[PDB]
Amino acid sequence: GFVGIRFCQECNNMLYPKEDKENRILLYACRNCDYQQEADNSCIYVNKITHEVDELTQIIADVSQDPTLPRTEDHPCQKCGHKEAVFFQSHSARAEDAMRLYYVCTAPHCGHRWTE
Amino acid sequence: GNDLYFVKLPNFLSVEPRPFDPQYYEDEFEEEGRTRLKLKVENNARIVKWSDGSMSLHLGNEVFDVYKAPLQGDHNHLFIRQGTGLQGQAVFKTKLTFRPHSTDSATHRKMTLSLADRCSKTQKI
Amino acid sequence: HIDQLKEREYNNYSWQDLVASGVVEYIDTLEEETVMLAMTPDDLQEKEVAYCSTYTHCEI
Ligand SMILES: [Zn+2]
Ligand SMILES: [Zn+2]
Repeated sequence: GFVGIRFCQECNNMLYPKEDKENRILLYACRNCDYQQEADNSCIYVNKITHEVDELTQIIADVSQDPTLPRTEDHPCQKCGHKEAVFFQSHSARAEDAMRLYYVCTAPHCGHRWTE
Repeated sequence: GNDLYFVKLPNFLSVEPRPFDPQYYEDEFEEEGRTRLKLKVENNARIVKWSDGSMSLHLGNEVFDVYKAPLQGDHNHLFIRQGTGLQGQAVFKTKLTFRPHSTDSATHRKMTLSLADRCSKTQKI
Repeated sequence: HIDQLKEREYNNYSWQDLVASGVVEYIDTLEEETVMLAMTPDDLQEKEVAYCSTYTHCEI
């Protein structure tokens, strides 16, 4: 998971995490404001050392209209069932050790992407 | 009676929309002035067709040389919209799937004046 | 276009008519990044097992 930025309600500033001494709870106070709002996550800061990223979250569907990008007819979609798909490698910095391919369905109003 | 008879021309070849009539024509206009007068002493028309499939448009002994190139951004219908009927009575004709590509040209001139002047004056005494 | 361009000088046609007719196009190095470019008209635009089948331009 993560933690987000939760913004103040008075000043629209960034809320810090703060432990309530003498109810024993986790709060969110402001700097600029005197705004105390009550936490729910019980989680403050997270850090993925493995930096485990799923690439299918970064892939946009717009790739399919790329003239310069190879086209197959051997992998069909799963939502719609189209036959055409484009494919490319991670195309990312920080690629750990992978030459894994990624597919996008080449049919408008679908933009389904998958990895095999 | 119906065929490709639409003809675009440049600004300097703007032909009058109406026949020449002595009751519609007047003297208003004059290297500088040379290009000025040409607008109405030339610009009724005879698009001559040639054995190679080219066309030449004549408004004098001067010639505009023309090719019947295709068009795809301007796919209209051409029509004689005369004010008579309800709000311009457009009579049907040819469709704008082609229009002329053709050559009509101009020129420039030259100048010359002076560089600097004299100097080194001296007051009396 | 080859017929009009072969008969140039004997008629007023020229390179700029290929530009104006939308036949040839100036492509910048920075736009050449995005073309899917053929290297001969025929040989790259025939029918085989597919290389791209999405060519956008050809070399002159
Ligand atoms: Zn605040
Ligand atoms: Zn699909």
